[PDB]
Amino acid sequence: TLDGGAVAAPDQYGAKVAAEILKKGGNAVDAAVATAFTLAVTYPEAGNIGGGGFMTLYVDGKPYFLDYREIAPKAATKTMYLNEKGEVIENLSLVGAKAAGVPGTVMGLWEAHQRFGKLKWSELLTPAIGYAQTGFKVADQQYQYRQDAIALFNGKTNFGDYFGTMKPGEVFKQPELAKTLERIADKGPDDFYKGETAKLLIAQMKQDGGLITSDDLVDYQAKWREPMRIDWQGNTLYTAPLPSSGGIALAQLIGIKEQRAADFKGVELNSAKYIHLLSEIEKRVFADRADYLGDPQFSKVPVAQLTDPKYIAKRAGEVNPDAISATEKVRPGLE
Amino acid sequence: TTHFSIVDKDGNAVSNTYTLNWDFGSGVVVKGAGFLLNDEMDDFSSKPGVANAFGVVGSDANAIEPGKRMLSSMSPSIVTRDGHVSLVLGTPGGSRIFTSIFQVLNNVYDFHLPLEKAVAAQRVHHQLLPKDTIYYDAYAPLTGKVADELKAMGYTLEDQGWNMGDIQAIRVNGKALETASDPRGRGVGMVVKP
Repeated sequence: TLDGGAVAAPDQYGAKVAAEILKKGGNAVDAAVATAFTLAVTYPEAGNIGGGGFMTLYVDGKPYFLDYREIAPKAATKTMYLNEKGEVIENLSLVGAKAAGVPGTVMGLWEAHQRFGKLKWSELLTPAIGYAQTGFKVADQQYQYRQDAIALFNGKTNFGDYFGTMKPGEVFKQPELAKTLERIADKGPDDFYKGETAKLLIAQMKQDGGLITSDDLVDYQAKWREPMRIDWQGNTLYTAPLPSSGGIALAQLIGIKEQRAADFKGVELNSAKYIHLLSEIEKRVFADRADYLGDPQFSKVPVAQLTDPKYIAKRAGEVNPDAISATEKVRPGLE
Repeated sequence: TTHFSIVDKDGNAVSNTYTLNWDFGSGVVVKGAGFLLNDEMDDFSSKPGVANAFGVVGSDANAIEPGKRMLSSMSPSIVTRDGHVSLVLGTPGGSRIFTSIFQVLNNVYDFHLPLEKAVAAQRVHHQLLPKDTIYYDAYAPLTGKVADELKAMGYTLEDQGWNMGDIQAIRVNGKALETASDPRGRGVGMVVKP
């Protein structure tokens, strides 16, 4: 029991909605679900129902991790973005329907709520529906991202047909998204993966030559996983395991820094030596990241070996506190 | 990417990072439904040794396969102490995400900075490739003595052209809570009294 609840959200709307839920007696998961749908309206550059993500939780004294990352469509192939000369095709993995993985967000928010929520699902979507219908004020940075995206898409999508009228400090309404959110509130993820929204997504794919099919959407599942646990200085950090690279990275960053504590003593934050030391550690982290890490159901990722304390000490011993390590001599540590 | 952090009065916590990948994703809107589709496939390695949009490379572990989840850098995090939540944090930033969380953690636990200062402080990034290249943002660029000294060692310093994350964090000190929203973005925090 604390002096209250709290929210730190990337805009004022997610913050307000999260606080309204906590005040209405929702718990942190109830608030999180409402906030996630709200930002799918007010923060469409990143907040979404057509994307994916990860949720780390601490509920009644125990840690949890929910993986609702997108999956490659069943028709995806290793070489799908190479041209007839074996070259990567510029922006084919970035712009247009073939760049999309199967979205996971609606399933992820559902599973979190089903397991831990206290309030009714439909009630958690009403705030987002409200912002889709009566609108939200577009932000300066948001508008700038809109301008850059238009430039990158290069008139190759329907982006402008929906987000071309975003204007900063002016109200932006999204009637079709309002109706989609209402179907999700009434039907659950069934709408998105098996119902009207699924059908509209598949028709978009067929029009644009994308790969996502009905079978892809019906097969999508979010995955609960054991969170990455990192202990240091008496604190316990829970963070994302594979398919996030960040949990292994933080285990190595923190562990190596602790091994090199003597080199950090008396060193001021963001001094040249501080930044050099962090860079030396990041060299080894990114060497391992590129060589070993990926979806753990698709190869035998040596997670235990890459976070073993004796391995951490060996990699820390490579750190050069006085000069830059030769980049061509930095190897993945199990080579 | 964007991130949010929540703690409820019972001490339960959510740290949630989610994304379309790049801003507005693939730019494709599902007609009749109004939402954008991600361009998350670019997080696979398209070809061994070739960098994606964030400058990171891969091989077979992160090659494209049907039904496979593409390697992420998203790192929603919760720190505990004595079996109680003490810090909830996360951030966008692609391959900068876990190095930004690392720095904020050092700022809080090694330099003992107030949460607001820990989040506002300059952050920089290095990722082996491009070789010896340290990225900074225009919010807190590397300049002056420190920049000269790093360049003298042989580093290239580059403004990556977008801010170095957007930390949204909550700290719990006993029963009291405080929030921090990154000055690089438009975030808002609130403590919610029951």
